[PDB]
Amino acid sequence: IIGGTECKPHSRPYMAYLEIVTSNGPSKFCGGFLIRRNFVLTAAHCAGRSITVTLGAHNITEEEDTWQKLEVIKQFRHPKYNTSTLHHDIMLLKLKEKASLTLAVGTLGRMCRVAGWGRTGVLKPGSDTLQEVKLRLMDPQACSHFRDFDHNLQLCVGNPRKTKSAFKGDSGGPLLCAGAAQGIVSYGRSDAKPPAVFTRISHYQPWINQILQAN
Ligand SMILES: CCC[C@@H](CC(=O)O)n1c(=O)n(Cc2cc(Br)cc3c2CC(=O)N3)c2ccccc21
Ligand SMILES: *[C@@H]1O[C@H](CO)[C@@H](O)[C@H](O)[C@H]1NC(C)=O
Ligand SMILES: [Zn+2]
Ligand SMILES: [Zn+2]
Repeated sequence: IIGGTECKPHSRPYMAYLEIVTSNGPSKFCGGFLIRRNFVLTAAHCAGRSITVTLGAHNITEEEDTWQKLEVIKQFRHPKYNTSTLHHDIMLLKLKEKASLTLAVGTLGRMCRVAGWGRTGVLKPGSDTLQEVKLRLMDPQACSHFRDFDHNLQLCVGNPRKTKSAFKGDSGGPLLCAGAAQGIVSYGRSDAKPPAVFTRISHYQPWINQILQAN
């Protein structure tokens, strides 16, 4: 998160910190959010050979009683996910067991908010702590320069005159507008100049319901 502020610990209890394991490289990291006690939503580009989810975290370097480290049994990447266009960049993760509900862990031109443990600058490392930033929902023409941007499938997010943005490491985090999840962090420019492109959740509701009933 670039240009955000540190959250009060555990004030976003649905936030999930994902460690993504692959066969041929070191761990990668994403965000995500708990939507059922045994399901996390995140970005499809966060798929890997295996994933571990940490719920209840604030400072992810400092283990505490609020932490629930949970195994992911199965990944459900959207079947239409396309690595060339980044269309349908959404994935459900089924947890091996249902998470415990605690104070710190629970399920989930207008201004929206997005949180994450991602980089706080183009050249800066991932944040130790959960950060959040407020971003402006833009008209789709603001994202025309992303040639594969599609207004039906995606939101255009972030005033180009501000430096505020989600960034690397924030993948999969929910964009909330009026306390309701509207988007999921997907992609943006490598130089972090806003706006960025978020998945439009509403488009994926039937598919999400589909997976949630089948598993
Ligand atoms: C497992 C995460 C892989 C990393 C690797 C990378 O940064 O290229 N990653 C990652 O962190 N993001 C999110 C991202 C990347 C960049 Br560059 C800019 C922005 C984002 C989100 C955003 O709002 N801007 C990715 C979006 C698409 C594909 C890979 C992505
Ligand atoms: C996070 O925790 C580590 C280890 O306790 C500590 O070194 C670091 O200062 C903490 N970061 C913040 C911002 O609290
Ligand atoms: Zn705590
Ligand atoms: Zn679709």
